[PDB]
Amino acid sequence: SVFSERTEESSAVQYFQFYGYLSQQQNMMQDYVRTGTYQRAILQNHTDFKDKIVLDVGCGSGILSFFAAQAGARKIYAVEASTMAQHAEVLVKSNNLTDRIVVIPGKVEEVSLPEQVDIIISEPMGYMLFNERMLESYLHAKKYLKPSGNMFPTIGDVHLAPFTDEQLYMEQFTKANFWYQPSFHGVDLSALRGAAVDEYFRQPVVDTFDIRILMAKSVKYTVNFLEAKEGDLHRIEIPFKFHMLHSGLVHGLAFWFDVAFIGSIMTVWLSTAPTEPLTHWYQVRCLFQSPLFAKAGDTLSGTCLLIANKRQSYDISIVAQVDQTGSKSSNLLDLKNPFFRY
Amino acid sequence: SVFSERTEESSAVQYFQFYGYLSQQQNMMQDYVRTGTYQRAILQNHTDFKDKIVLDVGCGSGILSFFAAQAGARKIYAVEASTMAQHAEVLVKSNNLTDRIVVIPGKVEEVSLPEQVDIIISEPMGYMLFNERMLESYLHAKKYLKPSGNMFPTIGDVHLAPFTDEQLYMEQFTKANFWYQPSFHGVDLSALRGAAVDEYFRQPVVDTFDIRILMAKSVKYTVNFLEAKEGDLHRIEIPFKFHMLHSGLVHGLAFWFDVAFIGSIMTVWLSTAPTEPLTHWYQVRCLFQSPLFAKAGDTLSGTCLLIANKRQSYDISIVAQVDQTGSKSSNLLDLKNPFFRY
Ligand SMILES: N=C(N)NCCCCCN(CCCN)C[C@H]1O[C@@H](n2cnc3c(N)ncnc32)[C@H](O)[C@@H]1O
Ligand SMILES: N=C(N)NCCCCCN(CCCN)C[C@H]1O[C@@H](n2cnc3c(N)ncnc32)[C@H](O)[C@@H]1O
Repeated sequence: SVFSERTEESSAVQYFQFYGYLSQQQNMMQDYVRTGTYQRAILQNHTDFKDKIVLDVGCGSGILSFFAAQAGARKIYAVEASTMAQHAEVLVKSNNLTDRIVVIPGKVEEVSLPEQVDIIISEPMGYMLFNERMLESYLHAKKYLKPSGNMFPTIGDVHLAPFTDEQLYMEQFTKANFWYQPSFHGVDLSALRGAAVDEYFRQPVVDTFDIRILMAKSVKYTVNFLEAKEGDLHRIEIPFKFHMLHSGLVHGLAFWFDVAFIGSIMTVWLSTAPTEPLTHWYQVRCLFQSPLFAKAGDTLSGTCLLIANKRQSYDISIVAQVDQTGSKSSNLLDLKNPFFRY
Repeated sequence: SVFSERTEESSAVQYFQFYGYLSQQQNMMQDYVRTGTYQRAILQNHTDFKDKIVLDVGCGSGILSFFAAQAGARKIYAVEASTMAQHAEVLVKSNNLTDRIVVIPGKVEEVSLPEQVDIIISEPMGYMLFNERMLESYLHAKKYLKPSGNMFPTIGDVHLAPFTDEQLYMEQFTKANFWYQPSFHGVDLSALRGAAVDEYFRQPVVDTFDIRILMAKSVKYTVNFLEAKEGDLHRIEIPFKFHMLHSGLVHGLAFWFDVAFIGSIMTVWLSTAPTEPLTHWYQVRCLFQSPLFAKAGDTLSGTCLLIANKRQSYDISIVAQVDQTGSKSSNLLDLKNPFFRY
């Protein structure tokens, strides 16, 4: 299938084992901003669901399919590849919805549905939006979408902005500096210090922060899920030009995302911005191994390049320069091994 | 190989990726009790090393091989299957020991050594001693051991004791009772509550505790690494009869372990007992889903059965009874998915 061809079996097994736990479904359901905003998007756009056919891509416990049923959907196909599919079926029976929600075990790339659908719903967003490569399964599912069918969420906006955080930078350097020791119990570790620095600075930092660390207005990159094809997400090139509002050391770029559910009645936004209430996605920071000085009024420009790998994640390349001085930082990050600093 | 036949590829890939990070090698090296006790065991038994041939099974960064070199070993074969082997080779060159330490990339079950060795050194202990199934690779390596060669560690003792901890027990039902809601955003979750309770109680609890929670003197199960075969670890049956020193509710069994390095000059012990300073192994507790009342002077008897699985861990079965009342509890746990409560 398209899933098995893009994914190492090793990563798939670990991935679906992780989402098979009730504890993990619970952790996600308990994010009230997430769960409540999804419910509001669906119920306030009830005409997008009333008497319609729905596909729920990666239904987990089934929660979004239940929201679609509350809104009046005639039929909901709820596709789930983990062992969570069994638990979903139990809930569908106990809530007396066997006439309306049909659980289909397996990958959305591999199952068959009996008809085309009016609307696809999913929660495909990972850290930095793109982690887990679930957006590809979501877009793949458009093969089941009727012409003029909708998608919930409809669009996704990635936001980036430069930040200053000397304490964060020093924490990572202090950890890597372990490998500087010429006599760790009599052993010289120092030939590995560069490799250690590289490894620590490859880790995106998942945590929240005060907005005052941000040194310019964010730049926005938009993915339209109605129009994008799966293959568009193999290589994601995000150019940026920041106009610096404060003078200081730029220690890296901070990332967050918003999704919009563009319904017939209204548009509802789920935001993971640092100006908004906290979610279990937090925000994500990519540190530069050498920070860059910029004065207010300068321009920081470059590219964030995300390259999809077979471990259901991305190799990230970030190149940034201060245009007025030619000072450059080039960084590689490994989105599969984040540092959960919260 | 013997490794591939006993291990799902999915688990092996995750396992060796994890040990490929310098951060993880560092976390283990920074455990002073571990690193210092290994150094002391090797250096204070310098006659077991001076001019001898040594095999280091799963050398990681190479630290134990360097200790063998400090003690005078003539030749050390350092086997490592993760990408950490490359980092070890860099350290061997930078410490001018290429004439004495030979790094061999790969699994100890698949590589070739050019000669037999006098002594095998390793750190094969996981949570509850047996987690990760690395003891099997350690014993497998005895095919390279000269007759009357030594093993460092020489023996391993698993200790188990009944404990009382009402707050730990209650935390499981508090977490699972999330599912005992008739209208979580309009959805009746209650039919999954039993399954959630079962999942939480299947997790061994990795943390430490005050010794006052223990209700009887521990029972000891010993593996002699000079005599044991790999096959001995596929099924580990630990019978127990505890003579209760305190009255109360028994909520489960607590586990820890000791290893001894039995050298020609002295015996050195590395202990993870709750009476000793804390290590990164902590201790491990397996809860009973139904606790058992026992009075001081009663006998709590039964069996702990550890059954090796292909995810490099064990299925644990614990059956216990209070002999004076016939009250019974039977419990199943999955050592691959522990709860890190510290
Ligand atoms: N917090 C962080 N870090 N990230 C955010 C979590 C992102 C959503 C989690 N969950 C959403 C449940 C929403 N109700 C994804 C589910 O989608 C299933 N699934 C994944 N892929 C496929 C596929 N190709 N086919 C069929 N099912 C698939 C998984 O098994 C899993 O249950
Ligand atoms: N903290 C917690 N929780 N546990 C502690 C766990 C203790 C082990 C740490 N480390 C020892 C560090 C250096 N003394 C094990 C190494 O042995 C490698 N390795 C495993 N198996 C094999 C094999 N079959 N062949 C070849 N190499 C193998 C691993 O890649 C890993 O580097």
